[PDB]
Amino acid sequence: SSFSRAPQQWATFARIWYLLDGKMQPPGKLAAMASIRLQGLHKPVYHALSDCGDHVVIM
Amino acid sequence: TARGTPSRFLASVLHNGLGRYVQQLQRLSFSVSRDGASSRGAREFVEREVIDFARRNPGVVIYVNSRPCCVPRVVAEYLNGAVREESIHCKSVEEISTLVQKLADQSGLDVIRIRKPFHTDNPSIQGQWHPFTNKPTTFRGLRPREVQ
Amino acid sequence: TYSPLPDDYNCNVELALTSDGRTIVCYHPSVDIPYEHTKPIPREEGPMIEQLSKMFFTTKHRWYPHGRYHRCRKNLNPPKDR
Amino acid sequence: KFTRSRIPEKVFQASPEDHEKYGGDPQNPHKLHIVTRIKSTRRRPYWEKDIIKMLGLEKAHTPQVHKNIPSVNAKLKVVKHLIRIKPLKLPQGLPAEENMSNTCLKSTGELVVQWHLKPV
Amino acid sequence: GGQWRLQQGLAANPSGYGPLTELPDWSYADGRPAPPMKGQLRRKAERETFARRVVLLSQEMDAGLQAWQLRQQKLQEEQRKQENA
Amino acid sequence: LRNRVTDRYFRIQEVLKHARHFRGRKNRCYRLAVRTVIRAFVKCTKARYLKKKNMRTLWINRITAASQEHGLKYPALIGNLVKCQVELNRKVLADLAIYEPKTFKSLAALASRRRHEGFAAALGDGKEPEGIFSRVVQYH
Amino acid sequence: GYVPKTSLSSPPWPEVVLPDPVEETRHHAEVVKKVNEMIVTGQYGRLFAVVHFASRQWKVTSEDLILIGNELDLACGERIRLEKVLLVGADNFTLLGKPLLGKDLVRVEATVIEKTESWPRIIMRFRKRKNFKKKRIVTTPQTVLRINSIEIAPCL
Amino acid sequence: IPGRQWIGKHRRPRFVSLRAKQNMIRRLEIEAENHYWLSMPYMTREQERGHAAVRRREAFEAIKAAATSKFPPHRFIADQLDHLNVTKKWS
Ligand SMILES: [Mg+2]
Repeated sequence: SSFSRAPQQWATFARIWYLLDGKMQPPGKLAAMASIRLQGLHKPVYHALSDCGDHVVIM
Repeated sequence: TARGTPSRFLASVLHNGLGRYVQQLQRLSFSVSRDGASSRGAREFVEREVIDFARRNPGVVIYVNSRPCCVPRVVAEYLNGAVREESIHCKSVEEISTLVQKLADQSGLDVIRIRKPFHTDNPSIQGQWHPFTNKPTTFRGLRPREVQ
Repeated sequence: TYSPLPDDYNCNVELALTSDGRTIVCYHPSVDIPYEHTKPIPREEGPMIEQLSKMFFTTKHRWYPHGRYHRCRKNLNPPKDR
Repeated sequence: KFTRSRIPEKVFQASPEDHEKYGGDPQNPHKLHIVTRIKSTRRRPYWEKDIIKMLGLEKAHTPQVHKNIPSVNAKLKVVKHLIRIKPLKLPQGLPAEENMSNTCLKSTGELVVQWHLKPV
Repeated sequence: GGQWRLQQGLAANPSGYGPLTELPDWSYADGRPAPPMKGQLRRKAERETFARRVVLLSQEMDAGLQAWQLRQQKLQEEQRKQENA
Repeated sequence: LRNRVTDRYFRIQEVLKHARHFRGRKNRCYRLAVRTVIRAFVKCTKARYLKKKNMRTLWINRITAASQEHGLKYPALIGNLVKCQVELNRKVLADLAIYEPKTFKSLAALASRRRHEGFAAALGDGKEPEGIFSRVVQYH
Repeated sequence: GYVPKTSLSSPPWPEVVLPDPVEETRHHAEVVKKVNEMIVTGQYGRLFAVVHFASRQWKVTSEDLILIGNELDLACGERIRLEKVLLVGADNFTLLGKPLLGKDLVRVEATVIEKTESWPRIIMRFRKRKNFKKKRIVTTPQTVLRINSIEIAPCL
Repeated sequence: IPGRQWIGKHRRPRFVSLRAKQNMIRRLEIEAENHYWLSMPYMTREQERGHAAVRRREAFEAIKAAATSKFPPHRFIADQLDHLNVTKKWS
């Protein structure tokens, strides 16, 4: 808390980069983990209009 | 509908409930015909209950104009400069006494669609969620797949 | 020894019932980031829409303009909150 | 054809195993049912749409005291698939005219005759 | 989750009976009690006519048992007051 | 024509004031406007049942998002906040997760303590004394 | 009754040991006394409350506004003590009832600012090919509360 | 499916999940309890005879007396003369 208006808004809706190792993993259990993180469905600030998806990097 | 009509947020005028409650009507203005059946109830409102009303709230200054009109109007002016002109045409005395008490209770803000049913100005106390709450910190700030 | 959540990231949660058993008192002071868990501060329309799509990771479609109908339907004085 | 259904008397003769599963007494049985409709009268024949009006069960999930007599029970045997029957148990007695305005019917089926909203 | 509330004896809906929806929502700041809610006056009136129905239907059984307990005795002394002369 | 309609202009503007923000000729031509202004009003009242549906689906997706941050699933949080008689609804629980994440971390700690008290009561069948957070408060 | 270590022999969740209930109530007395001392000395700052007003639950802080969709038969300006507080929280502690906090502990005040009506809000019915078309415009009455203070008292 | 998926000779098959099996089973257990509580009446059929005939007969008499009291309402001179008030003026 105690932020200004503009850096508080930036911190909440910032996009985060997730790594996700795909070695010996099924591709559908990686797809469920990625498409939650790609939608923003892991954030409590989630809305379908707020455009709060993150970046998932699968190796 | 709501996509046709404007909208606003739930507010008050000058934080109307924090220190004291300021009555938000300034004026009521009645045009009431002396001869006319359309202002039959409006003549009985002035005769009976406008003197009981003008003592129940001494901040409202009431003007009864009494000119030959076909439609009697009531022109409620508020503290934020808004004007809500309504008609009391062919209304009984019990129907003007609630129409005027409705004009006293409300503020001068528009009766357009209110977006949220609440208004917090400090919505967060423990600090609003950002992605780095509920995420533990690694040693030395090392991101994944970083050796040094 | 027991902790219902791994009190490591957000705050140190301690749950407690009062002696009547009617209110639940939760005590949670904020955890601080340690000093050793930080880093020191280190000290044409076609090609331009391909350049911003690579820059902001959006598609090409949101950089093309819109007509006069959508441009003047927009509320340029929108209601503000908070 | 599709007719009304005569259910035999064998179905409504409770076994001594049944007195152990549900907490009823064969000798000294309960006096008042608590009837509650839990299925719709739509897609049901007209002889069940009218019995439900006779017992007052037009609203779903609204309880209704009915006597445990073999004439009320003949109407409950028609629409037993629509309703849920439980005994009205009375821990304290039936309410007097002083305790009439402080009653509450609980979800266990019991009618408490003193209902404060304070904990124990 | 209302199949747990039915085991504790509460209403399956938390909006049923209990302290949440039967206590007064507000009071005056000086401490005078509020006039009762229209949904509490309507519920207490609907609970009274339910309890009046428990009192009415239980007495109609108990008075109906005593009438059969007298008619089966009046049938009985009719059998014994003809067995003479 | 003894009495023909003199005020037909204002009956058209009763409909055409609702159509001003449409597309095509639905904003101008009255014959095309009433079949859409009526249809814009039926959708306005049929979407009072979908606002309450789409808000609760949003609250469930914002509680499920925040309970996963503490390792809880959504049915493991709602199901065990009821068992502690904490009758918070979905609107506040989705607005506790955004604006007060320390209090939401305490509700995820409480719903996981009651969950572990539910398993330990279930593996130890037979009469065992109840858990500490599993004791119900009775009202009479 | 021993099973060797395969993958399915043991359950996959970690075996959680629940702590002893005689030492937990002693630990619960330490946590309750810690938070109670924060109420006496004034360690808290801004409080928020979750109040079960009319039919729903409002997350409520001080100096805010609430819009309820019914007339409250009050005068504009009358201070109102909202009962049924069911969660009170600060930056460092929260108290949450079962299901309500006591009236001895919290006191949430509220004024009444305005008693408006809603915006004119249409109800239109239509069925195709049936000449079924109804229109109705309702304005539900509304009231606006301004929460003045969420006081807390050391009764724990 | 040849025509109209759910009617006719060849329909598309519908199958019973664990939802639909458990939904019928917990409705079958409300029903088995219903057969229990209807199996033990408080009175036999000869004891209940006429036990509420005095209340049933008085119930109909109050419907019958409400039916035979349908008549026009009273017409007052203070409803006819109050229409003179539409031209009530000031002076
Ligand atoms: Mg076909």
